[PDB]
This record gives sequence, C-alpha cells and structure tokens, in this order.
Amino acid sequence: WGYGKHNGPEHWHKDFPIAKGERQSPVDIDTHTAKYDPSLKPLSVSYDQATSLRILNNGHAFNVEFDDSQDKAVLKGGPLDGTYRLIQFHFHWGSLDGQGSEHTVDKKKYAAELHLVHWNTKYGDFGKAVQQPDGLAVLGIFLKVGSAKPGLQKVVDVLDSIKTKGKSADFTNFDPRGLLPESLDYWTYPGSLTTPPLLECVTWIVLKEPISVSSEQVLKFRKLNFNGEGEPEELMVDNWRPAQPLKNRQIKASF
Ligand SMILES: [Hg+2]
Ligand SMILES: [Zn+2]
Repeated sequence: WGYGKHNGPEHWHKDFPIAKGERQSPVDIDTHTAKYDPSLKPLSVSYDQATSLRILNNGHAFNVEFDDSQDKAVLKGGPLDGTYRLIQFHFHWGSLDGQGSEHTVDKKKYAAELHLVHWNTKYGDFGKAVQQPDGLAVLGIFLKVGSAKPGLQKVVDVLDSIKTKGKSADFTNFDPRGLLPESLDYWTYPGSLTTPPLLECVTWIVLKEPISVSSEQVLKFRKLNFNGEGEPEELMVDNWRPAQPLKNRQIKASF
C-alpha cells in the first residue's frame, strides 16, 4: 500500500477487505445534516504531563511518539466512556494548499489534518484496543494556511533529520497543547483508522475550529520522502484517503 497510482487507496481493498466495510473513515461532515446532541459532555484534554520520546518517518508519514505506560497525556469526556491515552500524533498533508485533509466539511478540503491517537486504558495496551469496537479515540484537527503556528516549529525543524523512511530521532519535551485550537467544539462519529489496517475501532472527534500554519511550515512537510535512503526519491505528499460513504451512521455535533 501507498498513495501512488498502483498502490493508492483505490487498491487497499485487495489486501484489507475492510476498506469496503460499514464504518470506514474519513467522511464528509454535512453540517446541516449533523445532529446537535445535547447529551454530549465537553472534551477533557489533560496533556500537561505528556512525555514525547521521538519522531519517526514510517514511509507513509512522520509520527511523534509519547510514553503511554502511565496516564500522563489523556483524553476523556465527550462521547467517550473511560480514559484514553495518547500514543502518537501524525499528519496528512497535500501537494498543494487546496488539499491534504482526510475529513471534509461541506465538501471543503483543508491544507492538512492532525490526528492525535489514543487507546482505551480498560484494554491494557494499544494492541488489545484495536480488537475492540471502542478501542480508540482519535482527535482530528484541520490546518489552514495562514500565520505561523509557533507551537509547531519544533516539529518543523527536526524534519531535516527524518527525510527518509526508517529514520527516527530523539524528540523529548514536546507539548502537544501547542497544537490545540481555542475552542473544543466537535463533531463525533464511529469510524476507523484511515490507513491500513483500517481497523473499525475508532471514535472520531473532529473539532470545528482549525489551526492556521504558515506556507513555510507546510512547505517543509512536502520535503519528506516515502522512500528509504539511497532509493529514487518520491516526495511525501497527498498522504490522504478520499472520503468514504457514511452508510446509515449519523454525525452528532456538540454545538
Ligand atoms: Hg475494532
Ligand atoms: Zn491519520
């Protein structure tokens, strides 16, 4: 799998037949169709005690890893029942500014999209959560091209270091709190991971309010490579999956 012409999302079904499943992500968020649910409590983001370990180029994107051996960086409340631990964050960006986001809002695409992955602590480890219908909780954050995001610059500078798939670098004392928007207004629906295995274990929480980043901050993302060192260079762009059919599922709004 990849995002290329012959291994793109349109081919994932042959290896991961769940691609054509019942609760696949991402989707289009029809705002007029979304249902305002008043029984939704506000989001609870406790990242004050977060511990980042490193950043790796996995060949499909770059991941920032955190220590999830203790309730250090957690998400609870909202549509969730129980505590969800942060394990990693990554992005999906486009080749141009008119694309990159996975999830869409009234068919509108953003420059990039941030995913904060968390796993349900009653399951013990990430590996066991992916075997559950309520296994994961991902926090979706859209990025638009504007003024620079000071809190994202640390991530941006270390990229020179992980240009190719396989590369990784020490990356401690990173506060995710810096990538959060002002409002925590959200949309929530049942879905999956948006890259193979596409496990239908995720509870999506997409915030209404996007963060803005500079053209230069987004430009460094596009300098990444899918390939490993010493292989023909194929730039890491359009690492996003097209929107899937909603299929009965309903999107609730917390606002
Ligand atoms: Hg699952
Ligand atoms: Zn993702």
